[PDB]
Amino acid sequence: ASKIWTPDTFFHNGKKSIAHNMTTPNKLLRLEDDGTLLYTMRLTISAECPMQLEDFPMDAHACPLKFGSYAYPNSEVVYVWTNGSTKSVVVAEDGSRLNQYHLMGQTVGTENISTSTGEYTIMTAHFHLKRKIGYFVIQTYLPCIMTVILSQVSFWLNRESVPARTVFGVTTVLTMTTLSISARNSLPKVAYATAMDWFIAVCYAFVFSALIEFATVNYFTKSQPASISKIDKMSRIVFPVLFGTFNLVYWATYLNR
Amino acid sequence: SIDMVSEVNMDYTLTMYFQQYWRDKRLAYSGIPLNLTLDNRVADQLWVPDTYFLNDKKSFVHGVTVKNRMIRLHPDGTVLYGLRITTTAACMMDLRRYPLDEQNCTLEIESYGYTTDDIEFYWRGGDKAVTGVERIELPQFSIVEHRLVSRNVVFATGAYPRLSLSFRLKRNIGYFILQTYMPSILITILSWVSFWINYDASAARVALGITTVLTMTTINTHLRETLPKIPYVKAIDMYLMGCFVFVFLALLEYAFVNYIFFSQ
Amino acid sequence: PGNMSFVKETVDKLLKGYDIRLRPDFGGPPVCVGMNIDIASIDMVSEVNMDYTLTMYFQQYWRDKRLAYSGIPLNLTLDNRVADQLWVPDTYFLNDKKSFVHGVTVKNRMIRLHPDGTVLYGLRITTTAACMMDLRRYPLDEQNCTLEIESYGYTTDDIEFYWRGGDKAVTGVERIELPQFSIVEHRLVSRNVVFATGAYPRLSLSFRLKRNIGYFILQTYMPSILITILSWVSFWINYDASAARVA
Amino acid sequence: SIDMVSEVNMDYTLTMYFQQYWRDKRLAYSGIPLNLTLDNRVADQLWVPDTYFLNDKKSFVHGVTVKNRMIRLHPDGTVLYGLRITTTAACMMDLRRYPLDEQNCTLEIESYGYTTDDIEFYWRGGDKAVTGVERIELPQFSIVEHRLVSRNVVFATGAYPRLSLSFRLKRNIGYFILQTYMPSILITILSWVSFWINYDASAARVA
Amino acid sequence: QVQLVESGGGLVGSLRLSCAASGHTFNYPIMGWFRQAPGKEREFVGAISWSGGSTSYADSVKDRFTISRDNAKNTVYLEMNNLKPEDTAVYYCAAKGRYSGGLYYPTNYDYWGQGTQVTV
Amino acid sequence: QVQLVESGGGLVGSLRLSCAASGHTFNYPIMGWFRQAPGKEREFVGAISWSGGSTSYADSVKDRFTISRDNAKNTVYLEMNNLKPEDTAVYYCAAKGRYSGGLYYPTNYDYWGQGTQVTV
Amino acid sequence: QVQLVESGGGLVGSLRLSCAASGHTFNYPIMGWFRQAPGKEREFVGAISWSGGSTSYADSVKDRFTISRDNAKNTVYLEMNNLKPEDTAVYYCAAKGRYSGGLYYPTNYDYWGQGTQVTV
Ligand SMILES: *[C@@H]1O[C@H](CO)[C@@H](O[C@@H]2O[C@H](CO)[C@@H](O[C@@H]3O[C@H](CO[C@H]4O[C@H](CO)[C@@H](O)[C@H](O[C@H]5O[C@H](CO)[C@@H](O)[C@H](O)[C@@H]5O)[C@@H]4O)[C@@H](O)[C@H](O[C@H]4O[C@H](CO)[C@@H](O)[C@H](O)[C@@H]4O)[C@@H]3O)[C@H](O)[C@H]2NC(C)=O)[C@H](O)[C@H]1NC(C)=O
Ligand SMILES: *[C@@H]1O[C@H](CO)[C@@H](O[C@@H]2O[C@H](CO)[C@@H](O[C@@H]3O[C@H](CO[C@H]4O[C@H](CO)[C@@H](O)[C@H](O[C@H]5O[C@H](CO)[C@@H](O)[C@H](O)[C@@H]5O)[C@@H]4O)[C@@H](O)[C@H](O[C@H]4O[C@H](CO)[C@@H](O)[C@H](O)[C@@H]4O)[C@@H]3O)[C@H](O)[C@H]2NC(C)=O)[C@H](O)[C@H]1NC(C)=O
Ligand SMILES: *[C@@H]1O[C@H](CO)[C@@H](O[C@@H]2O[C@H](CO)[C@@H](O[C@@H]3O[C@H](CO)[C@@H](O)[C@H](O)[C@@H]3O)[C@H](O)[C@H]2NC(C)=O)[C@H](O)[C@H]1NC(C)=O
Ligand SMILES: *[C@@H]1O[C@H](CO)[C@@H](O[C@@H]2O[C@H](CO)[C@@H](O[C@@H]3O[C@H](CO)[C@@H](O)[C@H](O)[C@@H]3O)[C@H](O)[C@H]2NC(C)=O)[C@H](O)[C@H]1NC(C)=O
Ligand SMILES: *[C@@H]1O[C@H](CO)[C@@H](O[C@@H]2O[C@H](CO)[C@@H](O[C@@H]3O[C@H](CO)[C@@H](O)[C@H](O)[C@@H]3O)[C@H](O)[C@H]2NC(C)=O)[C@H](O)[C@H]1NC(C)=O
Ligand SMILES: *[C@@H]1O[C@H](CO)[C@@H](O[C@@H]2O[C@H](CO)[C@@H](O)[C@H](O)[C@H]2NC(C)=O)[C@H](O)[C@H]1NC(C)=O
Repeated sequence: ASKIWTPDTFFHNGKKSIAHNMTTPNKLLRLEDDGTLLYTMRLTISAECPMQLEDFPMDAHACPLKFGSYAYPNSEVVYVWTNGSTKSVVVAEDGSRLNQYHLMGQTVGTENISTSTGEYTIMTAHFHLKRKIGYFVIQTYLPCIMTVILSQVSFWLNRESVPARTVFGVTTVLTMTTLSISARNSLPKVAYATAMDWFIAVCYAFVFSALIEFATVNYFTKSQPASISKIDKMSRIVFPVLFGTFNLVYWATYLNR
Repeated sequence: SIDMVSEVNMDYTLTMYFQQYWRDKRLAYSGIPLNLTLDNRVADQLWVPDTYFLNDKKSFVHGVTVKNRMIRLHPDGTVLYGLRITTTAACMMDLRRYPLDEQNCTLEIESYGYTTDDIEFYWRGGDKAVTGVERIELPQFSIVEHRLVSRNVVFATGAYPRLSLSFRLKRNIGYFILQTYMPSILITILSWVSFWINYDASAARVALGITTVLTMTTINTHLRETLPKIPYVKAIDMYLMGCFVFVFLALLEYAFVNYIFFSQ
Repeated sequence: PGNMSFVKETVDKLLKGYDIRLRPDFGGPPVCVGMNIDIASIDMVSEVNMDYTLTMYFQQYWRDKRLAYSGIPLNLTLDNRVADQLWVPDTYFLNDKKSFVHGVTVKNRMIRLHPDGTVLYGLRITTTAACMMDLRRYPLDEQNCTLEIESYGYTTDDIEFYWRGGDKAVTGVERIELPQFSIVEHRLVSRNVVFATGAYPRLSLSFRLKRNIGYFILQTYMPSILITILSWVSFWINYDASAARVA
Repeated sequence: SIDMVSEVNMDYTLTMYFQQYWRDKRLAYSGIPLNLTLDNRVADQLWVPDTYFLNDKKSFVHGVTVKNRMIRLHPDGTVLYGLRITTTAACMMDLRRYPLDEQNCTLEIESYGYTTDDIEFYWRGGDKAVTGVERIELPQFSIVEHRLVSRNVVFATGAYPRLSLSFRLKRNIGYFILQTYMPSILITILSWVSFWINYDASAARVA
Repeated sequence: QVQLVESGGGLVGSLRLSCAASGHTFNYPIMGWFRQAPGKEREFVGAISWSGGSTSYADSVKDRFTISRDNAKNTVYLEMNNLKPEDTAVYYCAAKGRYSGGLYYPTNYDYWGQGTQVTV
Repeated sequence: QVQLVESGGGLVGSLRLSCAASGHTFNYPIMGWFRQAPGKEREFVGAISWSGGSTSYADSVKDRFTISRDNAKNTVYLEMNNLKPEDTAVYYCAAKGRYSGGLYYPTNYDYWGQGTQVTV
Repeated sequence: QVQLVESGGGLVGSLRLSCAASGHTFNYPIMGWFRQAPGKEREFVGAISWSGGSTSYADSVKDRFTISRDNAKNTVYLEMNNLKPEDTAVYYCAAKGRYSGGLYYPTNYDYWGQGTQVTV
């Protein structure tokens, strides 16, 4: 292959790649009677994939793979899918090496582009991905829901048990703070709030409102002694109901989005 | 040796002496009774098989002093070609049983350029073709068995010979007993101290129960950073969620008794 | 029909007798190397490492009389191995920390000749470059740091650099996107620098970065404020409950 | 630049332009008054000294767009050879006075193959021979002083020429005040609040 | 940009000069002092670095002069001793960029002061 | 060093041989059994690895004999199931270094037991 | 500079030599002992590592002399035990840098002691 001419195909998205080189280069070269060449190689490609994270744990993406000639322009070298578009990119049935993503499929096409060194023809393949929500349910959502419910149980303790109510509120607020801190490790430093950020913020609001409820009842039991117990009796049902409706809206939203 | 096995990477690192053996009628020589052994640099002057590892992620031939290769010729022209290789190979793992799991990691050997019409692979000595399995010393796993296979694999460009080397790895549970399960049990037992504290010491009851719940949540969240974020419940996840249910009901219990005592 | 042999012998005639060692017009006036950069993307920008990683198409133009040809009207593109058979400038990035030319299938080089002897030489490069940051105002800061392009061996009397196309010489920078930062402005500068070994040409490419404040609001200020407000709840808890007030 | 000094690995990372001068009468030429600045690829066709760094943990010569080397031949046969090198070098540190310590890192330069009977090293320009010490941007340290050494060091295989460059570092105490001592002092101060809470509040004073 | 304002010139012995700086000084970490005697080319005198404190001098003024800085006031001070007539000249204060070349060559300095005179 | 002592010898059927090891066995992860008789070279029989449990057997005893271990007692056992007349030999217990060569070669074993004669 | 001093020399048998060090000895981790009889070259004797404790000897004194140290006192001691008439010489206590070459060559040692005498 070093003696023959071969196309200079390169991948536009490639951040870092390996042409496997173990036990002789992993390259295949066959030459037909009529001069047709067939030339094949094994590659590992780390490809730059842009993607939007507004729906972080419930998102779907299409990572591109773009490749074409590096030096030879549109008027010299052109690429064509060998067996037609649909039949030209084949995925191994056992090739799903994905942990948290499910590859929904792929679509392939072609483009012309214009560059400072002339026109070029690009082959394109987009792999459609949909994230599997199961991990984040047990890692973030159940902890948040359990914390929100764990704050509301303090409404069944008698109003005069100040230290107990105080420690419930404080500890649950700390739980939410640490959950918020840890959730940020799962993503790059995106400069906008994701869906899981909305959920964490709303659960935090419920937790902090549970603390504020105790603060209010403790204030009024001293300031104006009583009927103030109806605050407990109301919150004791209102908070569960409002959190439930919050969930019925949130999940109804992002499972249909 | 098998150097390390990683769930987060879904791979393992294997170091091996890899050898190949074939006739080349062009290299037959006469008048010399010896098996000629030559400097390894002859390897760049001879034809050698295009053998490669299909599931290899990253590998290299060792190169200290001089590249670790060997060629030994014999009068009839048979060539013995050997390499020392370190390879990091993919091994997708089913962790639903983790850490009580066992895994079938394999190395897939194949000829890249030549089809079955040009190359044939076979294990020299059959089942005795692979040795050194006795000197693998993984902390996490004990090798229950290893198995050798031979096949033809078909692609759009032709049918190619394959050889496969497999290991059955079964994990050692003692580490997890000492580090994870026993602390979870102890924290769960710590919850039951609540029922011995008098029911009017509300601050102590609440502090102990909420501390138990918080510690259990931290135990839950710490572990999953050490292993891939795979989207299903593992054995240890079910265990820890059950323990969470117990310690949570062990605080809903205090809520019940306090409500019955002070209010109803 | 006969063009193949004609162009083969043309190229052989060009290379036969060609000396790699000598720059164009050696001993004569300096060679003018015009440069273009097409920014592919800017990878992570790191405060902790005080650097940023950049990926780009990097192109250089110069004229070498030794490579002029007349029989073929084409702008002649040649296999990239020719670059090892030609003189090419020793441009290097003075502030880089770790960098490499891409080799996904073949090393990403480009050689295109023209009848008048002008050579177009292109590379695709990923480079990690030092980028010092004034953190006195972080996270409300804006940072300026550059890519420094210089010739390693030849002084200004042997090579001259210039931005080919003036302020239009760089592209892509107007389109890249970063999580933390947004490109406010980019400037192209050319000058020379003096050492004891002589005066050397330089081109400098600069980016000015404005930080996106949202992420730091989410990370830092929200929990700090809300822990602070949490403490004020003490002022409403009855002042006979020492346990709660202290806890 | 010195990119970083690390105690966890007892090393520092250094980048430099390394220059070498020697006379090779075989390369003397006449008829050209100019200095022949040849393409760096000539260096592979000439004899060059085997200089190496004793205490480097690893090093590499920058290579993008060309291997970063310089060759310049003077008519009398003098060769100027230089290349840009990034080295990670070992530096044992005495941490017994950690926040207020003063470390002494060095770079030791020696010929790998030729002994004193074949090669001699010297600093071209004496104490002027090293520059760029003014542009070290270390946050943790500051260059108090540097000075240069030359000596012959003897092994069983013979006596070898050696040069060494040394840096005396003084640590910037500012970071450790904010992130170890202010927390320590404040927590110690906060502990005395227990003496102001009333004695009967067992829960508060213990917590 | 960056602006330099000089002070301390005039007839002298020992003396001190001052050079305050304003603007985007973070991009110009080194400040250098130069001088130009009448009818002669500009000469290097010394330099100092922001936040580094390291200094270097022309061989003719080593141990005769000294240089120091105040990084909060954003000013640099140059001190002189054993003054004699060959040192008379209009002294300058200038700033160097982070990645510009060697110190001793004024071509590398982008911003310059007023050029205070000194006499004896 | 490592000391080996064996038991279970004498005239024979079915039988069990045992080997007790003491000392720095961690340097010697693999224990092997060898046998010899007059007029013949020393034969490899089988091997066991401390803490791994893996075994391999010579085809002459494959599916007849088995080797096992007790890591806490530091003992290695060879189950002489279904003996045959040709098995008459002195059986030696030996230790193999971690980086010695192949199993099947006695020269790779450093410390050797006293050996038990068996008669059949 | 690191400083060295010596004591204990004289006509002895068995005997003790004492050597004391001060300064930034962390730079010079290895100490050494040397000697020369009148009219002869300076012979190597032994060496000791600060905080490591490793030692090496010249075979002419192996198993007769031993070198020891005290980190707190910053002293190194050499046991002139089992003395022989061939040992009469002035003994020098010396220090060696981290990256200097072989231990057996005096040229690699920078700071030197007084050269106390021993006689028999
Ligand atoms: C890890 O996991 C991998 C993957 O699961 C395991 O690998 C498998 O190992 C088994 C052995 O345990 C392999 O089976 C053997 O394969 C060969 C080759 O068979 C192929 O080639 C034949 C020749 O062309 C062909 O006829 C075969 O097809 C016929 O037979 C199969 C039988 O399954 C049948 O399904 C077909 O319809 C055809 O009739 C096939 O293409 C073969 O030599 C072996 O045959 C032995 O066993 C059979 C049992 O019925 C017996 O009939 C024979 O007489 C003979 O004794 C045997 O089938 C299998 O190929 C491997 N699979 C893959 C994908 O690699 C591995 O074992 C695991 N390791 C560990 C340690 O757990
Ligand atoms: C990020 O940060 C970097 C570093 O701070 C910024 O880089 C700076 O960019 C500015 C432009 O925005 C540069 O200044 C320009 O430089 C050139 C070159 O000047 C040099 O070369 C000339 C010959 O080619 C020479 O004439 C110059 O000497 C004259 O000018 C100097 C400086 O004023 C003066 O002291 C002399 O006496 C001379 O008068 C000098 O050697 C220059 O062309 C630019 O315009 C000036 O000069 C021309 C004449 O040359 C004149 O017509 C114009 O009116 C104008 O006076 C201009 O000065 C600066 O050098 C860069 N700094 C460094 C260290 O390289 C970068 O801008 C920042 N980027 C962002 C995006 O924020
Ligand atoms: C992949 O494997 C190859 C082969 O083992 C590695 O070695 C490289 O092989 C080529 C020849 O195929 C060497 O070419 C050199 O070329 C010139 C003539 O052009 C000549 O001077 C030399 O004798 C030599 O043949 C090349 O030097 C060699 N490279 C190295 C670093 O040893 C190759 O490096 C492996 N990796 C990759 C990514 O290719
Ligand atoms: C050159 O190498 C070859 C091997 O490539 C050597 O030939 C081999 O020699 C051994 C003996 O040394 C033979 O082993 C015997 O084989 C049979 C089973 O086939 C068995 O009855 C015996 O127990 C014994 O093991 C072996 O068969 C023979 N051939 C092969 C393919 O291994 C040869 O001796 C070497 N020559 C020199 C001069 O070194
Ligand atoms: C081979 O490459 C050269 C590179 O210079 C090509 O030269 C091209 O020549 C044309 C005609 O002069 C230039 O057109 C420009 O167009 C605008 C008006 O549209 C005007 O502003 C300019 O005055 C100029 O004429 C063009 O810039 C120039 N370069 C390119 C990249 O097209 C030449 O055409 C090429 N030849 C072949 C056969 O491919
Ligand atoms: C990419 O560019 C090529 C340039 O050849 C285009 O091919 C031409 O397509 C038109 C119709 O759009 C035909 O009339 C021409 O005959 C084609 N030329 C050749 C040489 O084949 C091609 O259509 C472009 N493709 C896209 C997607 O823009």
